[PDB]
Amino acid sequence: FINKRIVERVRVGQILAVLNRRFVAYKGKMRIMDITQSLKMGTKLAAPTV
Amino acid sequence: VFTDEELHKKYNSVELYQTKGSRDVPIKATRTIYSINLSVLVPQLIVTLPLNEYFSRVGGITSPDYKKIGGKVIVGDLEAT
Repeated sequence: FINKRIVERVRVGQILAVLNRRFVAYKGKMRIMDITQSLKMGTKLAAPTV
Repeated sequence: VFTDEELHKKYNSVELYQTKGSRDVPIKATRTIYSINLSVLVPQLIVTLPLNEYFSRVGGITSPDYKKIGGKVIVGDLEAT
């Protein structure tokens, strides 16, 4: 006994009865880039010497 | 050595020219040495003089982000002091 609807026989009209998940997709003409490694760019200001 | 006509004369001729030299080495093949006429080496003596004495010291700090230029180059002497 498992209380999970794993396999059910169903009519061919209820094949598209699982369309209930709101997906959020992005446009093809925009871009997505990962700038995680951009938090390490930077130079160190040296001290003036004599 | 220093004459206003001897300083204006050239050396790209068959008549007057420069003459090479050569001296030996311990294991390597014999490397050449160039002999320049002393008339036109004194104009190199007057303008390269504060570079021969400046890199003559032995001490120096070799850092890339350091602004100075004398510590990162070094020319030793003939015998290892």
